[PDB]
Amino acid sequence: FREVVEILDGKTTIIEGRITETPQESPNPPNPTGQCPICRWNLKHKYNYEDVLLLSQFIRPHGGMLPRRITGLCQEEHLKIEECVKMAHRAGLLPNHRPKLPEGFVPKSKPRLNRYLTRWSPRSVKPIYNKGHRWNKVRMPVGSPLLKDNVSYSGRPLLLYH
Amino acid sequence: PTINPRCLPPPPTPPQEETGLVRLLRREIAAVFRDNRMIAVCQHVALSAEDKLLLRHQLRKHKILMKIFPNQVLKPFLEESKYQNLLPLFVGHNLLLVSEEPKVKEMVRILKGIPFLPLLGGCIDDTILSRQGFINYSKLPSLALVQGELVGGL
Amino acid sequence: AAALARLGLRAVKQVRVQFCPFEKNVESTRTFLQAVSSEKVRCTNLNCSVIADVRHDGSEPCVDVLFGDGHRLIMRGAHLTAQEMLTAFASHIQARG
Amino acid sequence: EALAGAPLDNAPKEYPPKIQQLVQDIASLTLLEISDLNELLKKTL
Amino acid sequence: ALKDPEVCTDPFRLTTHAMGVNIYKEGQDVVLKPDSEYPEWLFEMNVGPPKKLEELDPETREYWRLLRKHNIWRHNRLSKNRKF
Amino acid sequence: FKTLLPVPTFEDVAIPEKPKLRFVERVPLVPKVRRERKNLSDIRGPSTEATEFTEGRFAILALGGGYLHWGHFEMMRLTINRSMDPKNMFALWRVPAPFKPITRKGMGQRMGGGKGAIDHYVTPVKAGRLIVEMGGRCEFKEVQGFLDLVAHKLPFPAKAVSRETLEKMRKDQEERERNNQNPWTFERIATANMLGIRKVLSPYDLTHKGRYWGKFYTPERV
Amino acid sequence: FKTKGVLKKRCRDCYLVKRRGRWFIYCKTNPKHKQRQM
Amino acid sequence: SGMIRAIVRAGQARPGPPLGPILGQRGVSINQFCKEFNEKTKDIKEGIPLPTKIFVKPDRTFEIKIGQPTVSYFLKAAAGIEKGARHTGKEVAGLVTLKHVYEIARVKAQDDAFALQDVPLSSVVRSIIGSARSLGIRVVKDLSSEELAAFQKERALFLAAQREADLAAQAEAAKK
RNA sequence: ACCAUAGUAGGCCUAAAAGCAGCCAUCAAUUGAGAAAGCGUUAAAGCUCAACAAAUUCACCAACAUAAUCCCAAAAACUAAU
Ligand code: FES
Ligand SMILES: [K+]
Ligand SMILES: [K+]
Ligand SMILES: [Mg+2]
Ligand SMILES: [Mg+2]
Ligand SMILES: [Mg+2]
Ligand SMILES: [Mg+2]
Ligand SMILES: [Zn+2]
Repeated sequence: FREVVEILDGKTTIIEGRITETPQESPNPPNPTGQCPICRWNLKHKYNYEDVLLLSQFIRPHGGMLPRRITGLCQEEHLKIEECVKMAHRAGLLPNHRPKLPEGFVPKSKPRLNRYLTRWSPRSVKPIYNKGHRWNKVRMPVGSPLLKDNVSYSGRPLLLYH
Repeated sequence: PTINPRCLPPPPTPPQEETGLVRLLRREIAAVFRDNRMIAVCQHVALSAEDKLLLRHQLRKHKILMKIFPNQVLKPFLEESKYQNLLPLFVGHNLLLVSEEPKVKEMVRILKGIPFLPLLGGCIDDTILSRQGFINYSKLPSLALVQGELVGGL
Repeated sequence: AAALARLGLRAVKQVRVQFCPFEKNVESTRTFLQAVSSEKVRCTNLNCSVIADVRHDGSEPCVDVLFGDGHRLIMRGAHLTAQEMLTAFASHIQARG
Repeated sequence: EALAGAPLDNAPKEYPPKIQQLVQDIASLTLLEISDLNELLKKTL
Repeated sequence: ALKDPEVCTDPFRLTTHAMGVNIYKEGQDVVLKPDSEYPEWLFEMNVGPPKKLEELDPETREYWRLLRKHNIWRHNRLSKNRKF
Repeated sequence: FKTLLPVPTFEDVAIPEKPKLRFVERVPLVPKVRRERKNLSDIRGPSTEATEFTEGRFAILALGGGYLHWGHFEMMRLTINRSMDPKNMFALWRVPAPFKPITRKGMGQRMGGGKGAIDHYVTPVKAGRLIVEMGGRCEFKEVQGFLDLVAHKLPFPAKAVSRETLEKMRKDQEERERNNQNPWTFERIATANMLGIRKVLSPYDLTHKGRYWGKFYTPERV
Repeated sequence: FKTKGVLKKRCRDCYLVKRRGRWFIYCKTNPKHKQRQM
Repeated sequence: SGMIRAIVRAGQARPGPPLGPILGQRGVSINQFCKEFNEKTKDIKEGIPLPTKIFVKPDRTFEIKIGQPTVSYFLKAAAGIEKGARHTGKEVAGLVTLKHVYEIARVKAQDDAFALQDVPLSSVVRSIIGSARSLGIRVVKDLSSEELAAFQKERALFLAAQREADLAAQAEAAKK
């Protein structure tokens, strides 16, 4: 990992990059012939928004997500990982991956409302004033359709719209 | 399918066929590296069209020509050739100077007339030089003068 | 290069580029040199001298700039990328002008 | 084959070995052969 | 009001002298030299129609020079539906 | 540096005289004085006439069924004529002039009395029938641009198709039918009269194989 | 703005952006190109 | 402040169009051009087109550099025709030998466009031939007086047919 | 991203038609760039896109307003289901 240091020393600005030692991949994966990292460790269709230990390796220190080129994930899995990270942040997990702003933490606001499996964003959904009868019912989405391929031990399909 | 084909190892690599245009550049690079004694590399810089044409005319006065080759057909060629040590100079944008009966006294003067046209290096008579080596080679006398002074020292 | 032209390079006094073309971590410095030496950037102040210093065993790819206010921006670009170097150069222009 | 490493002027200390062996070969000749060597060089150059 | 100067109409002089070449008032018509003295490369150019795509050779820049020109023609026609 | 791919060459295509679309009359020369029943079987089901190319290489494929009258013919003719090059493009009608009369009884009158008077004329079109066929010495990309505008304004849903594209969507309607992993298909259940389903299905559903319902054609049903 | 059904770029400087659950065509050179999906 | 591409007859700068509205728009009077350009060339006949480059300076001053005449006038004079063919390819306007094209090459080889690039002699002659492709004049390997004479008579008959046809065409348009 | 130079206001046409009413041809310098794909000008000028080089995650297509007394079971994405 490389970091940029900018120093001001008497009307002289010096900018230099320093290399920090980076943790490497574990030595023995169960499926050495895999292509993308997710299916190389037999993690295909076996992770969810709860798996913080997996989603904390494809995100930036300030909550952003690394590009697909660097990680090497396939497009199908990259979107699923992207969806899970968005759901993880809204669920309240990953508390150390928020940016630091000393001026803004002091003015507290209304207490946070606990939530999980939020498909959309809190500021972009409008109340369902006219719900409707059973033959034309506006169903509140829960979870994402990208995670409907996960393994179901119970065997019943996941109820995405309820 | 039981396993998605994306996760499976890739199929055998199809053999790409080199077309006529690629093969045309291969022999031109071979030709320009064979019959020419001086090969000077340079960092190509986006200049004015009038100024770029003016540079061509000025280099024409001393029989010096310049050509541009893409790295797609030049880096693989130089890697297999005896000039593999010029590869670090052919990573980014580049410009190639070609001359017969090498003489860099009139070439460096043009280069120093424009302060933003770097002279990276090059190979002169199968000998790789840096910019300082080019400068020392420029101040060096000709074959007749040096050999004429050789008998004086012996 | 297009970014620098829009931002008014007229407030820059002198720019020099010292790099070793035979090294491996000088690709970023080469790209920075070509962007600041483009024709569009040149046609903003006909007094600014761009110097392309070339060495072999210097082993320190560096860029030094002097602004009109009188500040000395020197960044040794060996691990920095071309975008990082140009963006820092662009940022200082607006603040110092 | 391969070309040379292009030594710089920062630490220029290694001269070509071909020159060194030529110096030894020249120095390994008598003064009579010096005149022969000089006359041939003068005739050619 | 502005027109080109009157040109020669004598077939004998036109076939032996190029009137348009001499543009100086003080100059004179340049007499035709024998065709043997003329360089042989001026009797080798394609006087007739330009070479097609097949008359060229893949191992020659002329084929790629013409194929490059054709690509621009193909791209120009496909761009007729620009809304910008 | 990129790859100089070869360009298609169109030198064997001959442009016929009057390449623009022929004018179509509002009413046939000899009017039909006898009013006939409004057959609706002329829309239902797949088309059997004009399902293959004859001269051109591009055409408008009719996915659904519907009626074309003189208004739609004007829209198709005017749009194509002012948008193509007469030197390089030639177009051909694939449907006849409006011939089937349509009856409209007077405004605001009690039911009864009899069939009204003939109002206008229409052209029945089934599913899978080419409407306008165009050919020339140009590629399909530019022809597709101004054909989707015409196809969008047709009553039935339609697409702009070529010789290669039409075969690809017909060669994929068979691969999707050969590799179906569902043991039960509409063809098997309907023909064999399983579950006594013939009481619900129509006699035409034996031939339609469940892909046609009224005038609507769903291509994704196997 | 102009509430429309399908969004199309009238000039090459129009850039799509999804805000508040809808796609907006925002233009810098020509403000008249601003469109809003309904 | 800019560059102006203008074709002016040798020493015939008129105080009007197309020189007036163009050169005067930048802020340069025509009387200045009536002395500079007219005295710039005095051994060149008037009526021969001359493409000139005018560099207008921010202080409203100007600089003039004169180049070789256009290819169109050279080949029309070489073929002895007063104008180019109306329909290139369908008809041949003039016939010239390879000497006319080759001799023109040396005249245009000193033009600032070609001389700066130091193009070979083969470069210029191909451009003239390429220009003749659109000019309507066909290059001929070699011809004599009578072969050229036969073309002149045939061209005159076709020209006369078109000359009178145009007169009828204008009358038809006006009356209708 | 980056980047734009030759014959040449091509012929004809028009009051003026300079790649850019129309007609006709569509050759040609340069390793590289269409007698022009779009914008613009009275006409020019100018901007942009194809071609140089540089460089290489992926990118066909899929957007559609509202009714009148008060919304309308409550609620729920996995402990094993022919
Ligand atoms: S390639 Fe197998 S899951 Fe990504
Ligand atoms: K429709
Ligand atoms: K025109
Ligand atoms: Mg060409
Ligand atoms: Mg481009
Ligand atoms: Mg409304
Ligand atoms: Mg209730
Ligand atoms: Zn816009």
